[PDB]
Amino acid sequence: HQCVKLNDGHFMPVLGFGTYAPPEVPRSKALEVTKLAIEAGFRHIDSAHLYNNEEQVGLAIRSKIADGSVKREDIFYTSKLWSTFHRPELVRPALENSLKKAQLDYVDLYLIHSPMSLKPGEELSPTDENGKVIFDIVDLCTTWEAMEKCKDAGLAKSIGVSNFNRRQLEMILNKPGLKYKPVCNQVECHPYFNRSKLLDFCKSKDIVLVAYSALGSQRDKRWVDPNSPVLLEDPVLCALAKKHKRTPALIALRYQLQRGVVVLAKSYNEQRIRQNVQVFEFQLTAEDMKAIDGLDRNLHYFNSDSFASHP
Ligand SMILES: NC(=O)c1ccc[n+]([C@@H]2O[C@H](COP(=O)([O-])OP(=O)(O)OC[C@H]3O[C@@H](n4cnc5c(N)ncnc54)[C@H](OP(=O)(O)O)[C@@H]3O)[C@@H](O)[C@H]2O)c1
Ligand SMILES: Cc1oc(CN(C)C(=O)CCc2nc(C3CC3)no2)cc1C(=O)O
Repeated sequence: HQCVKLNDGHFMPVLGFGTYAPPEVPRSKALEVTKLAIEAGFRHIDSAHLYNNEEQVGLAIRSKIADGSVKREDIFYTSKLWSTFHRPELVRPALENSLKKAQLDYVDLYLIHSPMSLKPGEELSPTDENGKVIFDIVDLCTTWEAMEKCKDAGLAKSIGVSNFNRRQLEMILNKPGLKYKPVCNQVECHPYFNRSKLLDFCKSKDIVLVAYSALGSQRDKRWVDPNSPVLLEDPVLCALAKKHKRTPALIALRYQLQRGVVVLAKSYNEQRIRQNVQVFEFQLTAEDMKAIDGLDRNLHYFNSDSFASHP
């Protein structure tokens, strides 16, 4: 197991547990699998207001504190500001609401979930008469200032962003009077979309890149074309899993660790959850890393359609 030091001095475990499940999955499952993830050795847990599970993820964390398995300081908990709450006066109340649902006094990391802003309101996915998502226009530098106040208040130990491109990161990094840089940029990253350019940019600014859909996404029918390639069926990943006596998923997770990327892995299955912690047990060679680097195909499992159809 291991951690990376963030640019604000805090530490982030390099393997994180992804908690999103689609709305057809009962919320009782998020509670159960987050306990399993902690039992298996995960200490970084990634949630969000969008996921409609912070109450269950927080109950799981509290349960594993109460049974003496971990202390609160051993757990790195992430939440995210949803895009209906970008207007600066909504940022601290959104964080306080997440804290009240999770029954936590602070989050380890609070992220701007997306640079695209949506109409303020109670709906996650506000839509007009024609079924189109209603966007909003917000100066994200003001959103960032409100996030910095949340860190100064102690409600978030660290603050960062998600789904930002280089230009959007530069807008923050170049803001006059910037007090805290983002510690991370959590973005889609896997061998079919390896983000090498953004990764080199983030390294030059001491910003950690955190990979999501590192196992190729849940292929949710709302947004993923069934005809897109299945990452875990890739022949290179399969050959490398055979060389190492591992699985394609483990190859995909270890790839990110060796290139300096913090990696998330969602699983709601006890055996796969426990399997993913084995990413610390083996190593890819430089040749194996070059082969995986050759898989890049600019394939995005997440695009603009992923803002719609959240009930
Ligand atoms: N906008 C954002 O910031 C953003 C976007 C997307 C995701 N995320 C975060 O990143 C997390 C992970 O991304 P993701 O939800 O797209 O899923 P993922 O980590 O790419 O995983 C995809 C699927 O892999 C399967 N899996 C896991 N371990 C496996 C193993 N050892 N062997 C075979 N299959 C395995 C899981 O199925 P089973 O459950 O059946 O095991 C999972 O549904 C999310 O849950 C969320 O926390 C953030
Ligand atoms: C279940 C779920 O859905 C989402 C979708 N969102 C809000 C994103 O920002 C994804 C990336 C994205 N890029 C774009 C540009 C329009 C091309 N549109 O969307 C995140 C999660 C999660 O697990 O966090």
